[PDB]
Amino acid sequence: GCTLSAEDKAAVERSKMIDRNLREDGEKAAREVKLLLLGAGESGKNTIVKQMKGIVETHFTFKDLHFKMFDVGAQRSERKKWIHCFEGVTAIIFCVALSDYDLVLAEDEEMNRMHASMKLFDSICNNKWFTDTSIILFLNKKDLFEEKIKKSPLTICYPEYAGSNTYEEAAAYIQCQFEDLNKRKDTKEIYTHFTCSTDTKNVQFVFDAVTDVIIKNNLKDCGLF
Amino acid sequence: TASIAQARKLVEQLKMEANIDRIKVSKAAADLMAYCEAHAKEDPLLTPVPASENPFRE
Amino acid sequence: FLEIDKKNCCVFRDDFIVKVLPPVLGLEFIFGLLGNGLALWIFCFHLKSWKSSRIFLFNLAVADFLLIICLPFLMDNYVRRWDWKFGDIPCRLMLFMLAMNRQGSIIFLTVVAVDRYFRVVHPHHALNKISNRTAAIISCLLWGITIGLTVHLLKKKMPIQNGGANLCSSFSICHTFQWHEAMFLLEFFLPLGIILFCSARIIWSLRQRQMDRHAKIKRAITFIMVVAIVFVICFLPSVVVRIRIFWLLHTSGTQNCEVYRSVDLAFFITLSFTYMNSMLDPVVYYFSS
Amino acid sequence: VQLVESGGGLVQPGGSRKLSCSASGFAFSSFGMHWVRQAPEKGLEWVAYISSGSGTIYYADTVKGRFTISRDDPKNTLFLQMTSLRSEDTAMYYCVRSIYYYGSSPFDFWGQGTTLTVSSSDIVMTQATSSVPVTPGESVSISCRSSKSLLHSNGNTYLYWFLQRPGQSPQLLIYRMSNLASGVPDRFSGSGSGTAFTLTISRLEAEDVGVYYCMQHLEYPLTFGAGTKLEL
Amino acid sequence: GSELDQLRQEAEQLKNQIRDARKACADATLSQITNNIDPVGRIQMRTRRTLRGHLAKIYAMHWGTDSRLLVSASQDGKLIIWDSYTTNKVHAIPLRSSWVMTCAYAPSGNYVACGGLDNICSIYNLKTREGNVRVSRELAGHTGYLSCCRFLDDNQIVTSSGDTTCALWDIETGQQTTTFTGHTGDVMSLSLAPDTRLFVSGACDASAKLWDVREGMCRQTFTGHESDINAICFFPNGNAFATGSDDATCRLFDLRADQELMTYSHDNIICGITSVSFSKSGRLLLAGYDDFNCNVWDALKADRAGVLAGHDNRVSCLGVTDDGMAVATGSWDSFLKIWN
Ligand SMILES: CC(C)(Cc1nc(-c2ccc(O)cn2)no1)C(=O)NC1=C(C(=O)O)CCCC1
Repeated sequence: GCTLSAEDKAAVERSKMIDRNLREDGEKAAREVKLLLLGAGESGKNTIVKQMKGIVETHFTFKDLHFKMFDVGAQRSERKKWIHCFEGVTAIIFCVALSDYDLVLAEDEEMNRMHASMKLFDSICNNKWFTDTSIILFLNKKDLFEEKIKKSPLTICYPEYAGSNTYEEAAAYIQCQFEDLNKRKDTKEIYTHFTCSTDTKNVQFVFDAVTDVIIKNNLKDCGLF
Repeated sequence: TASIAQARKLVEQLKMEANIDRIKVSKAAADLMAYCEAHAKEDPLLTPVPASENPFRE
Repeated sequence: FLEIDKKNCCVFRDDFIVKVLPPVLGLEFIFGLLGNGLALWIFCFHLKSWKSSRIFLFNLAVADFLLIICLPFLMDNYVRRWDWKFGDIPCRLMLFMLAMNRQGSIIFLTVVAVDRYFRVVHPHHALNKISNRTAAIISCLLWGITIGLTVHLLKKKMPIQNGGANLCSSFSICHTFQWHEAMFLLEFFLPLGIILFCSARIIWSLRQRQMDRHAKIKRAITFIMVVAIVFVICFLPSVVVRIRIFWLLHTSGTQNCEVYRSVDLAFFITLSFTYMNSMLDPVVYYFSS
Repeated sequence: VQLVESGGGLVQPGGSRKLSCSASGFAFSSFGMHWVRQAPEKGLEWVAYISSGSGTIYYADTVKGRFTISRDDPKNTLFLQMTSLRSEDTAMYYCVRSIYYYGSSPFDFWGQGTTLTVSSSDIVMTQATSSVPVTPGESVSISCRSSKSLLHSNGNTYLYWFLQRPGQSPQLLIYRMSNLASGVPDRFSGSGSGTAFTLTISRLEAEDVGVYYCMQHLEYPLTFGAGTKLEL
Repeated sequence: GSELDQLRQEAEQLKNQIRDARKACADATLSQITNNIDPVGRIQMRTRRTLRGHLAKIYAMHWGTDSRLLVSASQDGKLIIWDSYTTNKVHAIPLRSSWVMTCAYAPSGNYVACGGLDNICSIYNLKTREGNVRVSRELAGHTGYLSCCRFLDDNQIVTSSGDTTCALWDIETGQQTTTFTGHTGDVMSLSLAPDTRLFVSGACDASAKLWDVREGMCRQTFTGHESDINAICFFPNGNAFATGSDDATCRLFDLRADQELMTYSHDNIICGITSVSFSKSGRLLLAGYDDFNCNVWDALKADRAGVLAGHDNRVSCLGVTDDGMAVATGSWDSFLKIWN
């Protein structure tokens, strides 16, 4: 104070105003929810994105809460070098359309799309940067699945399965074989939901899941945990 | 012929990275060491600059 | 037994105080001192988090570590049968450190509950993201009320000397309304209501949303009932006895104080349950969570 | 960039008047503002300072409690308010912008100011010479002095040189007694030491004639010298 | 068929020939020559300044030319220009894409460059007339994430991307005048020579390449690391460079005799390197590991001479001044620190 010229004091003042603007900016960034979106391709990722409304971004609001979706479909790069940038997100949203077992991807006629989706979900679910991160599993395009299943039992992709080939037992079995992939079971929860392309709920579901995650985080902040 | 053309481009690059001169390792080590010795006075962090001439003094 | 302070009082310095109270209080001293000292050591050097809820808990520890070091002089007061041989200056310090570090245990015990009522029933509320600079403004603006209510017991010639040798005490039977008895009644009746309301809604909201299936979300509900069970045990006895004191004092006057001989023996027992609370809080709140 | 200033005129000695400059073409809300006053056929004198964020305010010792500066960032407009006007308040007023950070160049743009007429310790800087005759094509030198050392301990030397060509407003020429402002040729230079300094010009040109001024900025108040004219 | 087989074979014995030719030029080792000189003592350096104000992870910092200013980049969405002496805040610049991986400071002091995970490189103008910092250029054209950027002069810039390509750009022109192709894996870093004539780049295929700005050609290819390459930089003399990798190892490569010079690794370290930098005389090498702390090794003897242990998370960026006055470290705990 006593050693500073008349020009140094103005510089200190400028630095202080910059400090206050940084602090005010960084607080509004903590009233928004981060959701990272993944899928196996045309697994209904695009259709859920159009349902809710380089690296792609999306923003939406619903009952006074701000959600951000970070779509990384087109990056096509080595995923291990850019995945930790999302280490602190709220949730992951993973899309797979459940009528896509008979129709195989162009890459292979034998290895089906369901096996690739299983590989993707298994690889994401045990990532070292997501040990405390919840996952919302959407299962898409359900109406077509009965038409595809009645022509051939699930034995094509589920040969070790036995069932009368109704929608309920088939879809339920698919969901089981999906949620059994988790390896945490104590610091992670998986929320599964069956839906068609069109919907009137895919938005409430994510609201509920993130409300649960937030309340648990709060109770952990208490130490009541 | 596209595959053999790509192999042709790769072997061209191989041709033109085998047309360079080589020196010894001892000479390069000596050069590095000599440059290090000759500048052992203008660097504050190596030879601790006395606290009377440093603008980061606490 | 009658005696004359500024008022008409009938203290009963009697026996059986001398043979039980000091051994009771020694263990409470050596355990409360230890527990709150370790809690303070944890929060001073080994807690880098420093978020808004661990600074509403450090203050509880500093408030109920102070009403522990206040004990040994009381053991020496009781051992030698009500002789206050430490002069006038400590008869302000000690009678201020008792009446301040007890209300300040209750106050910081009753914020660590309203804090959770919001972290569960009303989450995403702005109050859940207050800074730890706007919280150590009300963790210092709350010591203000305690001090500003316990000052007017420093400006008195407190050591009362008569035929009885130097009682240092302001709890005594009388007939004049001392509004520092209402500050006993209120200080127990309001925090209990708040704590019960908060814990009730916490538990009833944490199952209407069906979170009531996870293994480690039950230990929290049990630990929310544990703290509220040890708040009636430690305090209600000494309260109801004092309602009985006023009941007798209104049914009959301060004429033949023989009546009170038994009940005043009870108070200085039921008061020792209040010193209990300061030595099992570093567990129910600090390690067992 | 421009600072169009208005508010002047003729005033009875007992009265109030306001002077407002409107800033267009830059980020006005990051710039400390000053008022600097010049008297008819005399030198000039500093008036007042208001910084970025309305934190620090400074007045000249002769204007204390009778002038009032004010700022408006939502519309980029700055005012000065006067209530007591003795006969020695007839002058013109130039509002200057400046910005302070490491490497900045304060007193960079100057504006045009307005003319107000009225019905009829401190460091000292003096320019002994009043006019140096010269013909184009050779060196010219002007010298200024201070009452003490202006080299602050941090390393700077808050001495400024700046020019007023006949019939217009000033513009910075040298800031911190060694550095050359943006937009002026390398014909100019400035040297000095301790308390004695010299502005210098190598090649004279028909645009180089003017009245030259020195200022210090070490502490408050800001103090000028006299006006050193050049003639062809 | 036969043509494909014979051409792949020919590529193979040419690779064998190049390997044999770099083996045939070695007759000594660096350590044998250098073990005699007296070692520098314990490098006791204390935090003389602590810059705080970022609210998230920090990835990039770059020193100014005068050795008094510097710039830094974090996920908050901010670039910051600092005053190292008075700990003031000179400039604070917003960004459009929060996901940034690199920034650089112009050798004159008029511009800065930022980019990452968006396939763009943005150029901002510091010394403007208007008083603010504004975006001057949006270089576009890569198909991966941008990993590094460096200014050549006030008009030329060189970028490396995750789509396995490097490129040279002309800021006024707005288009690539040279593309450098040949990396299999993603390219993660690059460094410019002292005289701006050649630059090295290191990639995810455990190799680095030397490039000719004028010729746009891969003159040398360097191998030897077991895993990815995270950071690279030249020696100040301009005839060597230092590589930091993801297998808990640092390495030195020569240019004239393109071999392995020295390896810096300790068994107690099993984590990854994020940055390297050199001393004013090139006697000390600073490496930022993600075991939360920085290491100061002898860039000449492959020993350990000091530790900078003042950070509580991953050490991402690191830098040294043009005169040697200080070093600066950033980290994922959002704190910058100056050591003297
Ligand atoms: C001073 C006190 C506590 C009675 C008292 N306290 C207040 C008061 C009023 C308002 C308020 O907010 C807080 N305190 N008014 O009277 C008292 O006689 N205490 C005694 C003991 C004890 O309390 O442990 C041990 C044995 C000797 C008697």
